[PDB]
Amino acid sequence: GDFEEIPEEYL
Amino acid sequence: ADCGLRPLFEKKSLEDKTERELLESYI
Amino acid sequence: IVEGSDAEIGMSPWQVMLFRKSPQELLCGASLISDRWVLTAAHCLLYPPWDKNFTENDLLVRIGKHSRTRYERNIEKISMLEKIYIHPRYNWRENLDRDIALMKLKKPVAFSDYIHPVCLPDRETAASLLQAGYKGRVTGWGNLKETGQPSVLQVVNLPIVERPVCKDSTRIRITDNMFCAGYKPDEGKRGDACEGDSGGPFVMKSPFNNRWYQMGIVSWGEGCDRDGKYGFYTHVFRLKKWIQKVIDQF
Ligand SMILES: CCCN(C[C@@H]1CCOC1)C(=O)c1cc(OC)c2oc(NCc3cccc(Cl)c3)nc2c1
Ligand SMILES: *[C@H]1O[C@H](CO)[C@@H](O)[C@H](O)[C@H]1NC(C)=O
Repeated sequence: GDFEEIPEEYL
Repeated sequence: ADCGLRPLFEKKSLEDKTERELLESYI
Repeated sequence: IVEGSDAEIGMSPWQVMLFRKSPQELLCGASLISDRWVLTAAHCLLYPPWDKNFTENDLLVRIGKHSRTRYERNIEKISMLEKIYIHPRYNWRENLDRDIALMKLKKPVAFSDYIHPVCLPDRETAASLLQAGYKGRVTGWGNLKETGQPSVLQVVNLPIVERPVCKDSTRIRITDNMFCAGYKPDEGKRGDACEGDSGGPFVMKSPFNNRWYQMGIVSWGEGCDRDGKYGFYTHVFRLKKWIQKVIDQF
């Protein structure tokens, strides 16, 4: 979708 | 203690563009 | 938010985005009430008619944001949830009575220029501010129209409406735990929350102590920004005994 990836330390 | 005082507004005594609209409604 | 305007930078530093994982999307708004607690609408997390039932690990809280879709490096803070608490008397079957939930964060968030908690009203705050005609402010990244999506956080100021007019605008049973807000058809001015804004804050700035208080939580509306309809908001003060009880216990 429209969302910029977040640093995957949050994931 | 500091709740509801915005760093970029109340804390520096700056007002945002529409807060006066709310104040004017508070009779 | 329908018929609002772009927020200024730092205008709503208690604004929280609830962000879903897989699939990456806006879940709801929310608000920061301390370094460890976030407030939202229960139906954001649990709503059986729409098969919504999010657990702690399904979502993230994003605090200090302005742009909807960007990862706002060095500005936003992303937090994981430790525990969700839904009001035990949340009425999802009928009318979204007590539409309120708390979320405790795994780790306290650092305050900054962009991240700062909102106050919760006490009984005197409610009695003085929660009056027909008095305006509060609603913010969120929800849809711009009922039937697209904003680039940045949107803001609208809306007047509280008399309880009989609220009641006469809907076939839903409205309780003392709800209030409604928005302009009447002949007031000319427009504005409402919309899909994606639920859970966000309805705030007022007390003219007595010049602080912002979260008086309501964005709950529900019959569509968005329709003539003769209003938005319904959880009455935060009426639910404050529950809020305190939860924070004090956990
Ligand atoms: C209580 C069931 C309400 N309902 C049924 C009645 C019967 C006829 O239609 C209304 C809904 O369809 C419904 C349910 C919701 O959550 C379960 C909603 O959430 C929102 N949020 C977006 C919004 C938009 C305008 C203002 C605010 Cl304050 C918030 N709108 C929702 C609408
Ligand atoms: C998920 O958990 C909640 C707990 O309140 C329950 O109400 C809901 O129906 C559950 N959903 C499913 C699909 O099992």
